[PDB]
Amino acid sequence: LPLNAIEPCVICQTRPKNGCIVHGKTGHLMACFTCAKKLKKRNKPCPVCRQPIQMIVLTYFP
Amino acid sequence: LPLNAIEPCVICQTRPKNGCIVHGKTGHLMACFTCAKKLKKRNKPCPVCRQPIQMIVLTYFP
Ligand SMILES: [Cl-]
Ligand SMILES: [Cl-]
Ligand SMILES: [Cl-]
Ligand SMILES: [Zn+2]
Ligand SMILES: [Zn+2]
Ligand SMILES: [Zn+2]
Ligand SMILES: [Zn+2]
Repeated sequence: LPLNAIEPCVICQTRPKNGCIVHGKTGHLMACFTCAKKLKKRNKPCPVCRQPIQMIVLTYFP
Repeated sequence: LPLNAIEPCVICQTRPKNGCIVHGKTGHLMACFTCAKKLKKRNKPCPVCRQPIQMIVLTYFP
């Protein structure tokens, strides 16, 4: 089970990990929506795998 | 912060929550990839919001 999912965004260290960086059928979830959207807007790659960012998904945990 | 992110798949109660159900620019992450992919294969809606499932994203937590 992913025990690190409850830690804050690794970029701003303030908001929760709710900005999923999607590339193909995988995603890296380590940033908040705010931070992740700035990377997409700036045409930056995924911070952990450097693949292109297809979209940011605002991720809820029901 | 999403303290329920580290609980198991609400469907199979055995695998981790790594199957993000994506609809538009939002996602609900409460199931594993295995369970979520069965819903997408059967064209079932999102279990919590009933929107159509565009894709399942295999979600990693770096
Ligand atoms: Cl945010
Ligand atoms: Cl986007
Ligand atoms: Cl899919
Ligand atoms: Zn952030
Ligand atoms: Zn990535
Ligand atoms: Zn499951
Ligand atoms: Zn949903």
